[PDB]
Amino acid sequence: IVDYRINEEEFHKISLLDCDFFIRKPPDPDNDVYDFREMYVTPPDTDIYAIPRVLAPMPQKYIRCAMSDYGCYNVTEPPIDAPRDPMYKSEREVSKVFLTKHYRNRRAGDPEFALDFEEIYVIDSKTKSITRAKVVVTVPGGRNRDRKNDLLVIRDNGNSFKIIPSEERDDPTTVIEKEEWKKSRQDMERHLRKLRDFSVSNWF
Amino acid sequence: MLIGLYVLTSGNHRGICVNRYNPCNRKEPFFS
Amino acid sequence: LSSEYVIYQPEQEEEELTGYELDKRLGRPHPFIDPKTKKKIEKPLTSEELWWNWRKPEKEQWSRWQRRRPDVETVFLKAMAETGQVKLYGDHPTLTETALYRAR
Amino acid sequence: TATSISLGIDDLLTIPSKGWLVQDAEQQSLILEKHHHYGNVHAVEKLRQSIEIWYATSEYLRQEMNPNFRMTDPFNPVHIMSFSGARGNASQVHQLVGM
Amino acid sequence: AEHVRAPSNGKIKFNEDLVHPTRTRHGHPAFLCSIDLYVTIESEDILHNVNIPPKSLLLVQNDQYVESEQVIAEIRAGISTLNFKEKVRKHIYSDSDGE
Amino acid sequence: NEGEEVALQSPEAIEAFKMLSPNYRKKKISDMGITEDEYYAKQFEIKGEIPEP
Repeated sequence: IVDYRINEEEFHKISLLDCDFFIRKPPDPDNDVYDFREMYVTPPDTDIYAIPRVLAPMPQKYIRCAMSDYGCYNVTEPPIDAPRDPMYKSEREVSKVFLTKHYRNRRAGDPEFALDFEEIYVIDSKTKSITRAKVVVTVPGGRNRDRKNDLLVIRDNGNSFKIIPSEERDDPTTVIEKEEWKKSRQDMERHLRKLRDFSVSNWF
Repeated sequence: MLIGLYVLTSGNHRGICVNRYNPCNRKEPFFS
Repeated sequence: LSSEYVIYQPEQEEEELTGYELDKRLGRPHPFIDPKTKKKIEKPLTSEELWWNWRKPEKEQWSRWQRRRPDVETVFLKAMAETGQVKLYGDHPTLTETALYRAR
Repeated sequence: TATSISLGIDDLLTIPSKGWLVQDAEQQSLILEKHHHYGNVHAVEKLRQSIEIWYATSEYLRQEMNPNFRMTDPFNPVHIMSFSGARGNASQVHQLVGM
Repeated sequence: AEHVRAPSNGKIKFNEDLVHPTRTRHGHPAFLCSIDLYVTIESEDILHNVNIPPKSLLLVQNDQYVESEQVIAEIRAGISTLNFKEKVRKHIYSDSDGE
Repeated sequence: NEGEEVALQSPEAIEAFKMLSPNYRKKKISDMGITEDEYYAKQFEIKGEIPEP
């Protein structure tokens, strides 16, 4: 606990499921400049500030980043105790926030604008920690690869980051069918294992 | 009517039933 | 020069050229148990050492369930085992294969 | 009316392990009868063993009935009628496709 | 009274010194279990560990080979006083004449 | 004599439980030193009081 109440007007307020993250914002025309020198984490809608867990080397200079949100929608069924009581309740339930630095700190309105997928900072509400993501560049070109053709694939609950070309992508139907087929194969093998003839058998 | 509703909302073959091989080596209709 | 976080793997040369793993990945006809990884288990207790409750009868008794119940699944598996559409472990379809066919 | 669900003879699917279970149960019953004739066990033990083993076999068959339908033939008409709630029960379907 | 069944075909390996010998109600010999034990079903590719600490009946022996879904043990954890307990009597009838 | 589904504590009951296995009988035969033909005849032995010749 810092024990002093900061002025949240000069900070970036990022809301999470169980936490609120504050990052100092330098004066800028477009609110996309972040200062990672001063940062605080608070309980949900609480004015008791604290120091977050810095688990990775944080940038010590002003950088222009793009915020994103990661989570799952919780569509519940609230009890109906009134005539016009709502039939459903939908919540975004953000879990991880991704900060993607702009290439060369360029503005969004510039003629050449690209996102630097090599410097990703994630924020976790469960662990109350901010760390730097580990990406696996696989696009040919090394460090001279053009940033106008890049695709960042995020899987495994925000733990796997890969940079692949834009043309080499899979449609949503493909990945959905892949995961469904994998789960179905695993469950079918689990079900058929208990049969006394599973040993002398063949999956066709 | 319960049988009809169950047939309507049952679903579709999702895993090994819909495809013989893994789609890794490799839904379609879009309606507005 | 490269940082700990920024990994570089330009050459993707990881291929499961082994037949069993390739068929398991691509969903091709392959045995459920890898024949290479099969381990010969040691000899268990003989019929004499087991108790009388678990001791099998010396002469094979008669039962109405000694034969295998005929089914459409077995006939269709025998029909499609020919012409090379599917491959079965042996010459006669087993119950696990009949269930898999009932599914697919 | 459009789908026209129906039930047939081959549509009553038994679990793929009924034969093995019934065979081992009757084998144990015959072994126990032979040993009862020898004098190793008395009448009440034979009665308890038979009742318990057959009740356990029937209960295991009824327990494995539903997962078999869900995994192997999810769109089975009997399974649809039982799971939807239209007509039937687990006990009643056990009489049809089990024991 | 839940019945533990073998997950797959294989040999049973356990330490017989911890279990106490006893006689089951079915006239069969078994090992009484009173402490949490670990038994291993040794199969071609995998090992399985399933057992429950409280008073149970082990109807198998060490190094014995068992097939899938056979009754390895009987948990028998459910035990309580029965107010409806009845002293039912059964008679044994002679099957041959003599002295 | 002891009961049903109770841990056997009598020495003769545990002895018979171990004797239910053929290997234990073979081990006991080897320990006693008698032959198999002698062990077969030991079963057919008159027990109780034996009259004087």
